[PDB]
Amino acid sequence: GPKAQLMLRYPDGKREQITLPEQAKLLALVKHVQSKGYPNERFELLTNFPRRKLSHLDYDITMQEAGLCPQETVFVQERN
Repeated sequence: GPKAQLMLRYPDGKREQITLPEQAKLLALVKHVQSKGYPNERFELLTNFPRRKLSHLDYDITMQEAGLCPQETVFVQERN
């Protein structure tokens, strides 16, 4: 069925592609980025287009509830 095909763009220039089911919760993505060395307390996720600050959303909602598109580019940014 429907998926969130994600391009992750880390700020050192590393890139990673993952796919999550549309019913996966945002937390899954947050935790994945955390395991890659980018803890939520210091980093936040921003989608390119549409532009969304995912840290402004509750992590317990699903990709579909968050309104993500079938394909997204997610920038990992240091919080400000």
